[PDB]
Amino acid sequence: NNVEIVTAEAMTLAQDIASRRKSKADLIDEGYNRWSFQSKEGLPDWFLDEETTVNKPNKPITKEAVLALREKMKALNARPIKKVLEAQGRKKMRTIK
Amino acid sequence: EIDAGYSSDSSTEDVAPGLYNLYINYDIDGKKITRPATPAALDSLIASIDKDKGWTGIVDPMTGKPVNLTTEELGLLKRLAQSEIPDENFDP
Amino acid sequence: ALGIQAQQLLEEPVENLHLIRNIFEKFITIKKLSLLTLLAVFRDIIPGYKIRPLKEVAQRWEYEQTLLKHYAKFLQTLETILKSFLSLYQVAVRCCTKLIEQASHFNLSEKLFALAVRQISHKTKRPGFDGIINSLKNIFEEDNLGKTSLKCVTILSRMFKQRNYDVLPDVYDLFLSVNILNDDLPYLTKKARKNYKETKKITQEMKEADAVITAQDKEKYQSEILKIIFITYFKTLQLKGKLIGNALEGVARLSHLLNIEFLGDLLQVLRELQATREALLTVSTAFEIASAQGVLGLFVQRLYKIIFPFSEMEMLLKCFQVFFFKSKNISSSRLSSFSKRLAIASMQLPEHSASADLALLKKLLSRYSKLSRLLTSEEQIGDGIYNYEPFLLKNHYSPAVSQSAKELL
Amino acid sequence: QLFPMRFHIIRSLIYLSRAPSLFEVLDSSYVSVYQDGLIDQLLELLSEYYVLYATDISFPELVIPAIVRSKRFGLLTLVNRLEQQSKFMTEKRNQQKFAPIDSDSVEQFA
Repeated sequence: NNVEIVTAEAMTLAQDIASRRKSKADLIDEGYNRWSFQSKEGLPDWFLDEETTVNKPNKPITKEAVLALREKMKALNARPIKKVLEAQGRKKMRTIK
Repeated sequence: EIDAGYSSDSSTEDVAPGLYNLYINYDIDGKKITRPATPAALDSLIASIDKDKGWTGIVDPMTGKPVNLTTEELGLLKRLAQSEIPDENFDP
Repeated sequence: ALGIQAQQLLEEPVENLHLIRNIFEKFITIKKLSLLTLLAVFRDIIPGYKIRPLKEVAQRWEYEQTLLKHYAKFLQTLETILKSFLSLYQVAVRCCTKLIEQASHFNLSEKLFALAVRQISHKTKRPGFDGIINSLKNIFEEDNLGKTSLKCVTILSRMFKQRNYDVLPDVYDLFLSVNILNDDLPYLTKKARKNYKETKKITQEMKEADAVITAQDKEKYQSEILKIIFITYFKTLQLKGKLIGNALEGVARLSHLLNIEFLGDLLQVLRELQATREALLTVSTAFEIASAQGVLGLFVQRLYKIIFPFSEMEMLLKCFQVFFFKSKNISSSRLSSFSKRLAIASMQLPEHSASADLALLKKLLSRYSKLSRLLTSEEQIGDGIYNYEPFLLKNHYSPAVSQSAKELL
Repeated sequence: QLFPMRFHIIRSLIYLSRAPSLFEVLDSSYVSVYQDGLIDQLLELLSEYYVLYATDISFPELVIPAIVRSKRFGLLTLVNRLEQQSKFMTEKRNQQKFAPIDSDSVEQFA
């Protein structure tokens, strides 16, 4: 069992736990809300699919998590020598023309 | 009286790490804390090229090393991010 | 009997499932022949596309399930034969190599790849290793999508972790074989024509989307393959084992495809470190990285200082040629100082190597001629005259040394 | 155990001629009563090789790699003698300012 943090909402949360800005005990207490008690254990797919699309609490989002996600999504070959030189070159020569 | 103490869960506490300059400058009583040596370039490349599970990318002010959430912390984040009860054994 | 059953299976594979069962029941020479017949029958009857797990469709699905069960039984028997381990083992290895070459896209290919990796993971050179390596290289070269290559890379990474990055040097060479990183008419009814036109339009749209999807999938697979290879190479470098040369060669080959920041950080890792040979390899890797088109004093100092402990020749000659090939980076009175140590160290080693080293400066466009005599100040640690060799080089065991010295003079 | 055989072969080669092997033997864990005798034999062979090549104009240049190796590694006396020989060779080379065409002066100095 594992988990892959790919949603920025989770990253804002993960940053808060690690950076100790928001206390862990307070986070646990803040997790007992109207939405956590709407359990999803065993519900049919035709119900869950609309519930996630509609009844999804929109948590706040921080720019720091956005940057961190971009860092995670940055592939090893995202910007190699060619994609940083000729891709810059084609834009430059296009602007010249 | 009330002893003017601090509870273990008070919202105000020392050390406020931020998004990963090194704040290895001083400590209480105005003494310079020794700066931990920078990690080996091979190890730093390994961490940068392979993000650890729950890689927050946040560095504490005392040391330049990053802080990564442990298995239980990843478990709590999973429960919180998926909107379920953050206590495994608590009958709702 | 086996040949007749194989001929019957070839003619009508749909209704010859019992023939396969009879062949399995009939399965040292007889066992080898049965295994060869089973492999040939499986290769001839295996579909060229991946079978999706669950009379026009139902019967075909049932036939596919029966064929999959027969293949699984054959794979289980092959695994037992491989684990039992000589001629039978070699035949099984050849059959496994043929299955990998042919049925790479088919089901249970991960199990076949895992069995091949386990056989190759042995410290000793087991029979069929060359065939397995050749099959893997052919698969890596042919896999444009790279999904099979990514699966093989993950299998190799697991084997390396199990072996603590201690395997044969040829195992690491499989990474360099990844091609991704190395990149009149019949009459038709009136209604039929409308269907044909719609099918053609759908095919064109599907082909265009597939090309875009292939480009994205190839890029994602290449990044994942690079991540696995770099992590394995970094772990091997951390272990500082005997595979450092293979790791350095793989790093140099795949350094161009990495990010700019990673390329810059790799220099620090290289500079952070058979010690002379390792230092020479690190210097060569640094020179290769700097030699990348479109673009190191510590590495230069290390290369200059490593000459004395050395006193490998081809690598040194290639490094000197690359340094000479550098545009205006040499021959500014510094090359002569660097070549002075090389001339001094040239009193030993084979005469052919010494002649090649002398010819490297002889063919140089620089007009300096004092490199073979007193020269300018020797900075960069020094250990020499700051402010002769050919005279002593003439008196040598090899008679051609004197002739070479006279020709140079 | 076979070091004395190598020393005898080195001495025979030196006589026939009239360094890397001697340095390796000297730097060996055995050298770096039998060990002392082998070290003395190696020092004598090194001195004989240095004396044979002392006539060459490039004697300080050739002995420079050996001097650096010896400095990094009786041994003190041999190093001092080698340094003195290199200094004398350098002084002779500095005095011999003749061009390479006039090799007679170098031969006369040799």
